[PDB]
Amino acid sequence: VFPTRMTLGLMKTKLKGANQGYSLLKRKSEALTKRFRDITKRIDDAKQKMGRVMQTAAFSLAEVSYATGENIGYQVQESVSTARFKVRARQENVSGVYLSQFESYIDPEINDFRLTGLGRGGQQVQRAKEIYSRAVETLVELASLQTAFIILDEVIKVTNRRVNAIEHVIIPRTENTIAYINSELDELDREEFYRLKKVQEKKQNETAKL
Amino acid sequence: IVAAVSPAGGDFSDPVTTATLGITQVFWGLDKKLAQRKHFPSINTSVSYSKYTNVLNKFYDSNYPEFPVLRDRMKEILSNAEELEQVVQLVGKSALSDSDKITLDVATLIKEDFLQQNGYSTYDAFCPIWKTFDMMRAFISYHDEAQKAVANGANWSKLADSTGDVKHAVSSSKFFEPSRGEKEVHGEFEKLLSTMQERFAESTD
Amino acid sequence: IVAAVSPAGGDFSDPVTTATLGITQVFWGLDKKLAQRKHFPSINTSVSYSKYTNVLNKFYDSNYPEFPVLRDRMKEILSNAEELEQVVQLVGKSALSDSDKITLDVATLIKEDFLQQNGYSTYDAFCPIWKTFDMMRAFISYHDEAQKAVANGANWSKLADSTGDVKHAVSSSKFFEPSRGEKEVHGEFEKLLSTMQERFAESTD
Amino acid sequence: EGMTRKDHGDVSNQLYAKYAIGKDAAAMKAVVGEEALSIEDKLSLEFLEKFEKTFITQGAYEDRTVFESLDQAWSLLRIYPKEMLNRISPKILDEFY
Amino acid sequence: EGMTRKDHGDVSNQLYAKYAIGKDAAAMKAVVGEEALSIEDKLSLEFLEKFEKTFITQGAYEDRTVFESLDQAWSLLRIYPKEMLNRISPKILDEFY
Amino acid sequence: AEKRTLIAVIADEDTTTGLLLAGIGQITPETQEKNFFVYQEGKTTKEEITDKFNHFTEERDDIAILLINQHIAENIRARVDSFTNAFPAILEIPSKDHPYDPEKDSVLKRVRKLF
Repeated sequence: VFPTRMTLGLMKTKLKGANQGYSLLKRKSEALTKRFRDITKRIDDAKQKMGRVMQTAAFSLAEVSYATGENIGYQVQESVSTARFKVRARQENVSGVYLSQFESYIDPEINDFRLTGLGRGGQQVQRAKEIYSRAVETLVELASLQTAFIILDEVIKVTNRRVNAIEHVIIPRTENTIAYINSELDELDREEFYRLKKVQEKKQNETAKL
Repeated sequence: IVAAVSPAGGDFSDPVTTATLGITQVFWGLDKKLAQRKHFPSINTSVSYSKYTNVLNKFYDSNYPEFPVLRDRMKEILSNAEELEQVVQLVGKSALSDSDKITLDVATLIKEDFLQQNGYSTYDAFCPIWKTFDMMRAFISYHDEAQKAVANGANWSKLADSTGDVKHAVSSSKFFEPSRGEKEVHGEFEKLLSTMQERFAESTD
Repeated sequence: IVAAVSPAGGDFSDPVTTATLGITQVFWGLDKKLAQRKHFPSINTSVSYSKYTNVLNKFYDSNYPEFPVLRDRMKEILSNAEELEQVVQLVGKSALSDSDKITLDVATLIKEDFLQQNGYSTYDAFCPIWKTFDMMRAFISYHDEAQKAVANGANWSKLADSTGDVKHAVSSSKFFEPSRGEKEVHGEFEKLLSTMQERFAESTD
Repeated sequence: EGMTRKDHGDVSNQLYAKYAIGKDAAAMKAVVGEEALSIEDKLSLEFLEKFEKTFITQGAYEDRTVFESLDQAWSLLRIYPKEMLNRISPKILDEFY
Repeated sequence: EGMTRKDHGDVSNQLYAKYAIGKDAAAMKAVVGEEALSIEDKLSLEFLEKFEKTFITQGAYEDRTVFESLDQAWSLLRIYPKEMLNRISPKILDEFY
Repeated sequence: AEKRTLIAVIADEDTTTGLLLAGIGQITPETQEKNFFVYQEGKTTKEEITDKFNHFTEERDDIAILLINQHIAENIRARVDSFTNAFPAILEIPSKDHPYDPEKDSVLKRVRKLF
């Protein structure tokens, strides 16, 4: 059992809505694929540049620590009880989805700690933290895009699945049901007119005879 | 002549409704799905048409007419709200622009204050032509002020919070009746333009 | 009187099926997709109903049978299996949980064991309500133990592999003759409750 | 008067609009998933299942008055906030919710 | 010949392609957003509203000819760059740019 | 939405000493534990890096960006490969005293498949 009358008008709006949503999901999947490709290249370029920039500051800090003549990392690790450079979470709508972004904020609460008091030997420890403090901003700003790239790569699979499923499951049920409903409604509508015309022709033929 | 029609031939596109809709000159929409949300009569802007608007615009515009400019923007805002509502549920929303959200928010208030009505009261079912033209002109001026303020740089929540009591007074000004003044126009509609200009100027900055 | 109906052109909107289904009080379902799997006639709750199932389950469930609880939970799981299969086919299996997969496997096992009538070694024999009550109680106890075992931490492949010979022994139970040690309870279905309790206890720790 | 309240059709219109919003939210959320549904669509979807499994579920010989049905409809109608409903007046809605 | 120009089909093809690209960019602009749209989709979206409100819009007693519609199509197509139109000749495109 | 401002660092004593000198993380008093893991070549256990990475990734929801070296993440690549959530985000970088390789990126492997 199924409804025969008033079904094509209800199925036509769902067929047109699925026909527009398939093209909209295809365009959004194409733009998300292009942004995923550009973020895929920029993540590798920023990963290599952040890798070399981190390796240069690590080599300079290791050369300053080896040139000092003491374990500055032990007193520097115990002397650290607060951070200076932080990040703020915010939602950025790019390509029709919410992406993760990081905004660097500089607060004057975490200054240089009094942990270098060897006279002339504290200058290399001050210059190493002065170079690493400016060196960490390129690594944080270059590493901030991974949360948006992981979100776009996560959304690209759902858009690619919905773009195929919405185009695959949409048209055939409403097309076959609308064609069968119109095909049954055509003969069901013509049968009453044919029976009425045959009844009128039989009534006129019976009335004409004696 | 106001005659109601209903299909009985087994379809919405029968020859009785097609001949009655083709022979008629005025269009008044009515949906059963839109009437279930307490919005009877839910008229359709795409199927609505009027041929005597040009002839009636000479005398009605000769007296005090402003219905055409807010009516075309109201029909375009209703069509854009229907297209955004169908595209949002069809494609799936993961973000929303302030221009389409302002038109959908103005279309929801226009559909609530205009589409929402009853046939047993006079406070929320009776409104004059000057009060309805002033309310539609205030809603079209608020939609044009929100669209002009959104183009200069602003958020949707900052625009709605910048409006504030203007949309609540314009939406809450449909339950009263004419009992003040010496004419159909009231003083509450004229004072809403000065607060709407300051709210539109403060909502932009 | 049990009379089956068929369409005149392939559609069920004919007056014979509509008049016979409307005038009758009990309906028997039939799935075209389930008939391709050698499970014809396969229907649980989506294409069939019975007005006398309450009085029949109350009269036959008085002394010997306990069919109403497992029939109600099996009808609810069979009704949820269509929404779980439609949600798994439309959206996918990532949004679904382990309870929908366990209910989908229990609906496929109960549908394959109950809707299936053609064997692979010989024709199926007679089976009373007491013989099907042990299979429905074993499927309800396996679905309840599988759903309750996943709450305390357990893998779906470890429980589905922990079932093992219960599904193969439950499939070959209809091929054997009845009265193999008892008329209301069988000795083959008693080991599935202890094996499901041992697999549920071993799957938890 | 004296056998029913005046706010019967006001809760019935919001219940029918919430049921149509729950059916449209279930039909729109069935195809794509949990992306096209809003905050009111999930409350109308849960209110359609709770109202369909609470008010529709009843006995064959049980009876109840109009005040018990209006109190059960008012208790089952408290699943959506007052800032997302427009099929009732604020005076009758503020007194009974 | 003698009443209509030869570039009416070439300007109508680029106007129809710009109208279809503006119709697709108008619906794709709401789903994509104001910060995720293409560069040509914004000019095609503005050319769809300008061509719709400049070429399609006309008075009830406003007469027009083929030269006025061809000049209006060239004036509406002048917002697009020379590298975005390839359905016209370079002499007629550079002469009536 | 802002729900974290902590920065995690997983590297050697030189990179953690320079990053702690410039400032990327600290020790919060609400948890009573540090926000960085000092690693040593052939001195620290492999289970401590997976326990600190699992405790920083799953036992804490206040970290915004957690850095991890490819050399220290190579021994804990099985546990690090199971995490795909961006709260906190994981960024694979080259460790000091070793060469950079793009195959050691866990996000690049899943991001490369189905691009």
